[PDB]
Amino acid sequence: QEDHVRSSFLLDNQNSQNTVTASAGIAFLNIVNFKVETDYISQTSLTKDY
Amino acid sequence: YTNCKTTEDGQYIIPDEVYTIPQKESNLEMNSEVLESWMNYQSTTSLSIN
Repeated sequence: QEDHVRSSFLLDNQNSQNTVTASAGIAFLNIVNFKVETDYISQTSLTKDY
Repeated sequence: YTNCKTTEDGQYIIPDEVYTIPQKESNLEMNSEVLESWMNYQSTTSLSIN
């Protein structure tokens, strides 16, 4: 009796996250006041199994 | 089948004009091939403007 078992498993994972925050605030002597902010978050995940 | 000749192990009747050699040989061959593939892609984009 003979038995031969060959098993090959492969996994790849790539996760890329980018976060950009830009804020600007100007405050004069209680006459002009402007505050703005922008947030951009992008997360991408890719998995490959064999 | 005048003499009702029987095989030595007693499992079949052979006629007088024949003789059996018990070459009881079994050959089994089982082959199994399994290919599996898994792919998952996840993207999440979040944008905030205040």
